[PDB]
Amino acid sequence: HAPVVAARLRNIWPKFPKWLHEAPLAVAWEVTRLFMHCKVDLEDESLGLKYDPSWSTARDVTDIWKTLYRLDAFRGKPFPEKPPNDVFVTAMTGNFESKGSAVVLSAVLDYNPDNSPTAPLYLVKLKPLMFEQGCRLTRRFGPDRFFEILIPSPTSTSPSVPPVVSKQPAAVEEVIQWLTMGQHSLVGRQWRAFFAKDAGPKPIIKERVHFFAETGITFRPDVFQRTEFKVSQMLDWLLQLDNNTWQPHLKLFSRIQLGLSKTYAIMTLEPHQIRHHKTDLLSPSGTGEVMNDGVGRMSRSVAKRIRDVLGLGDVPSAVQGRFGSAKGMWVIDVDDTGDEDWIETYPSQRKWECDFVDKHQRTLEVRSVASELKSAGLNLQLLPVLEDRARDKVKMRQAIGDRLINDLQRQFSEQKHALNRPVEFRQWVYESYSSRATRVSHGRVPFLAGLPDSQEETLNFLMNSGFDPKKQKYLQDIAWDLQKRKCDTLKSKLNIRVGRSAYIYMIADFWGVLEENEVHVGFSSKFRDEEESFTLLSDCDVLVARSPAHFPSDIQRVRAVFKPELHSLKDVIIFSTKGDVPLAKKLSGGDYDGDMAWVCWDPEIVDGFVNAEMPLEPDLSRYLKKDKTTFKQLMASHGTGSAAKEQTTYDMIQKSFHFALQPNFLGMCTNYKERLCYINNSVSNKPAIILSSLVGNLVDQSKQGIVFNEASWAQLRRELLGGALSLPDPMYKSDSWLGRGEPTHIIDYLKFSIARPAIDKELEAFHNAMKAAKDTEDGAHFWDPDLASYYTFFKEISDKSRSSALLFTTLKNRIGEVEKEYGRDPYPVRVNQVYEKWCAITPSKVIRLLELSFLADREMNTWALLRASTAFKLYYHKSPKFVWQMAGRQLAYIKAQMTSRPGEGAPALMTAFMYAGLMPDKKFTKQYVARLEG
Amino acid sequence: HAPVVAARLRNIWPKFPKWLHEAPLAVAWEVTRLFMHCKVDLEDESLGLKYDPSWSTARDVTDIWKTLYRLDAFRGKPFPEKPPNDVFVTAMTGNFESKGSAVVLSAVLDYNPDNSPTAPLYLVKLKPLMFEQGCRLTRRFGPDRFFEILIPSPTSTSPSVPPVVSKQPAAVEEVIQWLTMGQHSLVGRQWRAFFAKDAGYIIKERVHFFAETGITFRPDVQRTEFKVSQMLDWLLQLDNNTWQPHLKLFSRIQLGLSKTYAIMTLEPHQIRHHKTDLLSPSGTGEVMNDGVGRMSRSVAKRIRDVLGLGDVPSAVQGRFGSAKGMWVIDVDDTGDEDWIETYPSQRKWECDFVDKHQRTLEVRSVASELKSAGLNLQLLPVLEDRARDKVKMRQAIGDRLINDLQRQFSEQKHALNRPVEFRQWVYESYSSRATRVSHGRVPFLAGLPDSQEETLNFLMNSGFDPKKQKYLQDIAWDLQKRKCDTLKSKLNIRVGRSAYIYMIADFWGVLEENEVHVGFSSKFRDEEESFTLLSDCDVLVARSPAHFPSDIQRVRAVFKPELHSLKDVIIFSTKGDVPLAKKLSGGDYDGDMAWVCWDPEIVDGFVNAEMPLEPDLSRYLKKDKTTFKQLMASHGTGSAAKEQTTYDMIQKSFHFALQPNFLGMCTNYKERLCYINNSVSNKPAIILSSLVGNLVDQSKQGIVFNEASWAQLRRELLGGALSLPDPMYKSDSWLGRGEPTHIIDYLKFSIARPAIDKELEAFHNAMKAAKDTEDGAHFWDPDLASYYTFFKEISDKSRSSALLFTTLKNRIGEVEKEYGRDPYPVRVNQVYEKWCAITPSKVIRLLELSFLADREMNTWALLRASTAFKLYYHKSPKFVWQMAGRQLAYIKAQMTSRPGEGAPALMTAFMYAGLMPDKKFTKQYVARLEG
Ligand SMILES: [Mg+2]
Ligand SMILES: [Mg+2]
Repeated sequence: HAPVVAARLRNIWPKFPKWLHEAPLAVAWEVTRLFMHCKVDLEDESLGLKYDPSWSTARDVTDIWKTLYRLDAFRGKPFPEKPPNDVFVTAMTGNFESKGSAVVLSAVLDYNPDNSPTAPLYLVKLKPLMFEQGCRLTRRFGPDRFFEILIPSPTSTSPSVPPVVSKQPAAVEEVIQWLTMGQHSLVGRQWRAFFAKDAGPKPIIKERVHFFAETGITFRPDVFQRTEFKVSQMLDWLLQLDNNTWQPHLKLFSRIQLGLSKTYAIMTLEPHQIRHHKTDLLSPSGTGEVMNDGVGRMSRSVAKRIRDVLGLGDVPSAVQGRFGSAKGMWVIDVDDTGDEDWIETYPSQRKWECDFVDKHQRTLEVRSVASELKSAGLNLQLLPVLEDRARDKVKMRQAIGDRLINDLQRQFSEQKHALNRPVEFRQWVYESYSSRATRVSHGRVPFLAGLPDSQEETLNFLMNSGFDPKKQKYLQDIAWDLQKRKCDTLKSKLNIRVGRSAYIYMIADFWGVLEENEVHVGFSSKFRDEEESFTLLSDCDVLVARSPAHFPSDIQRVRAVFKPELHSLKDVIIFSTKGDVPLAKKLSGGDYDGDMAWVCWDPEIVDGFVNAEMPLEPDLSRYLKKDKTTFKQLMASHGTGSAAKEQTTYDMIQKSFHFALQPNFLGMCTNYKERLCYINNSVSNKPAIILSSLVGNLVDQSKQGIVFNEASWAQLRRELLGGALSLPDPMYKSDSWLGRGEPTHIIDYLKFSIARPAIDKELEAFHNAMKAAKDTEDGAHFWDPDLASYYTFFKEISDKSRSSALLFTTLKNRIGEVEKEYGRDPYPVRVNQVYEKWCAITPSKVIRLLELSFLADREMNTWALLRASTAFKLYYHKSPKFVWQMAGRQLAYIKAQMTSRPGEGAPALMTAFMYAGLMPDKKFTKQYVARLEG
Repeated sequence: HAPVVAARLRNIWPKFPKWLHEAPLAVAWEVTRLFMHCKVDLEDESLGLKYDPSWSTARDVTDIWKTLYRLDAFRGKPFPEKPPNDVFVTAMTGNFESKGSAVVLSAVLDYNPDNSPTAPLYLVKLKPLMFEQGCRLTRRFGPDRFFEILIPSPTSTSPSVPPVVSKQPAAVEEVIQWLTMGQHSLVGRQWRAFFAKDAGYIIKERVHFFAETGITFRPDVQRTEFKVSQMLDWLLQLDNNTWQPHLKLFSRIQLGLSKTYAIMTLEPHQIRHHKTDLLSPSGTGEVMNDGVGRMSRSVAKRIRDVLGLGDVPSAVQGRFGSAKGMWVIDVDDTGDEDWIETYPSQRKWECDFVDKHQRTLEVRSVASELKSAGLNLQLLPVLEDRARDKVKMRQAIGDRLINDLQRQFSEQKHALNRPVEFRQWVYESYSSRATRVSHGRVPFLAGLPDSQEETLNFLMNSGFDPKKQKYLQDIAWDLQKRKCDTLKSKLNIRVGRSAYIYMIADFWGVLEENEVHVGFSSKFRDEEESFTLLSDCDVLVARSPAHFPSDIQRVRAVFKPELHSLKDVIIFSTKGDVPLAKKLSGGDYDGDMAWVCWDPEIVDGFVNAEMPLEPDLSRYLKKDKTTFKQLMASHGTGSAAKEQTTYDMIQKSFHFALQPNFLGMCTNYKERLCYINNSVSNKPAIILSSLVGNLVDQSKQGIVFNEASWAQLRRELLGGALSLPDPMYKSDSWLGRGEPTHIIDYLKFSIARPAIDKELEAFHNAMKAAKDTEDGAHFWDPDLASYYTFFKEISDKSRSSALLFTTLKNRIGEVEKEYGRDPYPVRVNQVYEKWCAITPSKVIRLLELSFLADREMNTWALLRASTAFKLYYHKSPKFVWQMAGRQLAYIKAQMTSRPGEGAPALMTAFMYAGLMPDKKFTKQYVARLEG
């Protein structure tokens, strides 16, 4: 209770008018969206609202917007963005649920740029209805009963946050109280907060908050759509609270995320089909150490059901999932020769005490599956530890630079060779980037004005109509904008490719075949590395790591040993359950609940590496303070019985929100450590070991109830290190070397001595080159006489003209006006505005032939061809980007028309849909070129 | 000798003029491939000879005949097949070799339809110059010194053979004598015969000649005179191999002719000749690695390098000096030195390995990624013979087949319901990639692709729907009907978990006797399941064909981590009494592939039989073991004696190679008798299996087996005499008394046929769908009359465009009538040409767009297409689609376009040809469509 805030925090939500009370939920949502967007008051008695019965039977939101919009006070604009039909229909008529998909209600709040109280404080924008995979909780209670927002973090220091908040210490407590203390009215439902978490110049970080529709004007009581139901009951259903009062309440709150986890429901197992183990697999040496933390077995038939319901090409050996209170990985049991369904759970997987009685507690839900692997490369954060652990550091660093030079050289040579033939460049462009998901989503290649959205898609669209990247400069320009952007990425990220490396799910050996420093890695298919291929790993040393590696010991060198017993387990890496300490825990305190290891079998990288033992970590208890307060201790303030328990549940939500919304120091302490280790050039001295241990403890902050605030951070740097004082940014944060003399630090050296010269050298190759193209014949020009085809045709006519003539003059004039418009807000919207003026350039008997009005799509007429070519003749000069962006599409048609030859096959006019479904045939390319080359 | 036949063959070959002794060998070819076709001769007179040149410096062909025909001349329908430029260039300027390819001189002889005696007997046609992979012999002596012909076999037997030869018994000796006794003049060279064998593909035999001299050669002891006897002595180092049976020695000549890639020449210190093979550990003395040896890892990387393979191959089939067989990477090789070994069982003659060409590794083939083999019908009788429960075996195979049949019929019918899906199915139903590669586009006949399948996709890609447009519906139907025929004629048992795999022997002592190791180079996919290797299961292995009950064996797949690096080969134990390979129809490790099957249903019921007690067939099978040394005894000693002995061996061995092949005949008899007996394990079956097994090695075993022997065998051990009928399953229908009882009969006629016929009833019930079910699919499409209606509207206030439109309709009508009225593609073209001939101030300039080099991209072509459609969709649907399909598709794609719903794409013919349907798009897109 500040109050300052309030009154601000009014009144934050859009009102729900009486004329709109006959819903339905989806209409209410999407109509409210048109009103907020157009800036139209929903409690306006000047507009004569109303309620279109027709909206009730609507299957396209555009129908409940063209209403409307109409009215005159809606124009505007167009948009909102608009929910897809299939989504809208599901929300309207399919229960907010389409197979596995939930319809999602979401909003983003940004600080009100306004001011004074009684202005809101937050502006709310409602997202369009959308599909996202469901979760336990939306399958149990209905997707329509869940609402999520992104909201500016109230403890965000700083400086672009309103004064009103935080120069008024605690009302951080007022914001949370607003969030949690009562219900929020939105679109005729009563929403109550039950979860908060971090989100999925310098902006204010937002936190994601989840609300449950406890009631609304359509619900009904109760005990004993759609029935009233409290958040305390919902969470009791999820967590079986009666049996979990012993738990620290912050930790218990953190388990709510397991009901929100986006997962595929696979199958419900019978009780007799479930094996709950009372004990984990423990260290053989008596350390009491858990050797299979987060991992269990499943039967083979269970894994086949997962292939089945998910539609996988193959039975997966392991999956990341949930099952009642159990969370982690399940791996097929290699000893299963039966065909009966079963699964097991271990104490380390079970996050609360669950009776596993209702079918939703006994349903296997899949988050992700072990899939075919792809090369990982080397991230620059691994480098300092790799260098630290090198038997010889000068050679390590010479080698890593050579590798980066070579890989770069290698990717340039392949690009420039492929460029020499359209079939080959198309194949290279296709392989460089996946567009299939975009294509599946739109039922076509999406266009911005006259060309595809995507640069890659633009290249192939144009080459498929006969343009040549070595002949047309525009194709050339894009081809190298692309190679530039990729150089930028390499110097920023230093993602040096290492062909023999992959991220692989870690699994523990239940079967007792791997000795302590042995790992088993078999692949589901051929893993290719330039000249060499692998279906498995055997008799070689490998490096394993989890990202991020901080301690010198966070990367380990071990022996890859293929065990025939584990032959069936593919695309996972199995660690021994022998020894004192599981290998997983040595890899940055990891485990087997979904962790993936960086696995590297590259000889040059593996062979110079020397293992370090675990660090003696410091006691940080003075700075890191765990709140261990249990649900039982919170309930003692209210007493005993159902009302006591209900209020305790809400206490837990409120205290845990107050915890979740505190600043994240993980990021801050990680950056300090980056900076400190950089200046010291050491990842193994005492300060380095202290900070690595620090950030290691902050990773589990949320479920450990670790309190760590600003005063404690300062105290810890004061007492154990620095340099309150900002440490300078590493030099490698800048684009050019701003250091003194030669780079000494390995990242500076790799970015500045190696990558930057090599890039600029590789770019001096084809600017050279440009330049070498006047008329060697080759080279690459903007001009193409083929595309002035219709121009010259109608100028001849035009001559000759009378008055075609006049038509042709207006045309050139209008194009000129629109190029001027192109010369002068987000980018795609502005381009569209110009595209629309472009399309508005419109024309007995000559106009009828140019117009072909029997075609519903204007942009397929002969006029569009003429307009495109005239614009080309006039502007290929001059404004090359203007012409291609507006008319790319018809330039392509003209090109395919013009290059066609009698008796040399037929050009194909493909529908947008049918075109999106084809891919380059790599065998064709390869075989066709092979015959071209004798 | 033999009175006639001579001189009824002493010209045969041109006929090599004054006068063209000059100008490169290629030029000559090639020119003497013109008196050949078409005519002229020797021999003149008229009209002008010798020189051009270029000719004597050309780079085409092509040309040359462009000198030609002065002449005038012929004028003989200017068409010889014609050698490719790069080939001709190589033969002209590149030594007949580039770099791995040899230029090949070949001809085909057919019997002279003429007669009597002074006429040739053979007509010879010279093939155009061509590239083929070289061999040891062309690399050593030059591809230009070798000439090969196909020649009718003088011992066939019969009917369509000239009189002329047999019934003049033993002029078969006269033909061979002609072939071998002396030199043959051809294009200015003197060719001598040194090898004969059966053809690569009245049966003809392939004969090989070597240019011993010619009017460009030079004395000794381009280039130099050299005898066939010297060339063979270089190859086989005859001095040290006189101990060999001369037929077997002759057989080894094939090793010099084997088409191989030269990889690298190893130094002497890098070669390891073992004096002994790996022998049975039981003391049987059996060779356990027959035909196989190890190579170092660096050698195998050199093979990947020079062959441009994507990976190091674990094993290769090759030659190396006298050694023939497989070489496998030594898994124990941790060095990087080049080495190879040879074994007695690999070495086919005593070789010093001195010459670089005796020490060059030559690759015939390499172990490559595997694909599914399925089950060959020939294996079924033995699978059934060895079934623990034959009733259950037969039932599973039929169930397997019924299910496959119903699956593939239901999949076509389902795919039909969505154009993305039907396009995918159509694409997967037949491969068009090679046609597309060859043409640089999809070939069209008139207005539509050549191919029905390509037509379906072309039309669907512009927006037509096979459930809506009857034209597409009729084609799809036609394809299934057509597929049904093929199924009835081609019984197919489908088995995903099987492959043919190169057999290799375990040099490393890790596999127990009934264990095999199989690792794959990549994922071997079978519908629901994938394998990168085989472990902990039983597998069946066999070599095709399997004859004896024991020719298929069930063994244990055990993955040995020591052998993990060996991929796409199967490794057999070198323990036990007898090598597994030998049990697989007398096989070995020199290139044999095993049928490997790990399908549980097929493996499970199988019970191993032991090796059969084979009968003594000495009386019928007669081995001539006469050695080269015994042949040489009739001439004496020294170089002259040796030379004539070599020619002796060619003559004698030609006489042996040209005798009828009974392997085929005895194999057919066995199939027919075992079918009648419904037994592959009774006494006549064992006798016939043992017979054909002995006939496989006939050539290098010098086994003589003629008609008298075959008839005596049949008489004594069998058998009619008497022609066995064909098995019922060689006829298309069952005819056939009652129910099929033979397993193949049962599967074909009792299982497959009733399923196929139940499916020809499904389609025919849907033919009568039909009337006006509103679906129905129709020929009518108002989209396709687009331009028609547009121009009738303009022609209404005509005045003028009316007249233009009236001529158009008229001329289309004339061409429709022409379509109503040789071969097929030629006639269609004629009509297409008249159709394209239908051609048109400002309106005609807009319709014509003459700046377009391709007429058929005109707005007029669109107008012509739709007015033809409007006027004829009803009456002559095939006419309009055949002529105008192309533009009907353009119209459809234009019409069907909607603003803000994406852009149609005008693809070039070439760029369209290089795209395939994306299976993942199909699959993901429909998944989204279905909620
Ligand atoms: Mg974990
Ligand atoms: Mg063999």
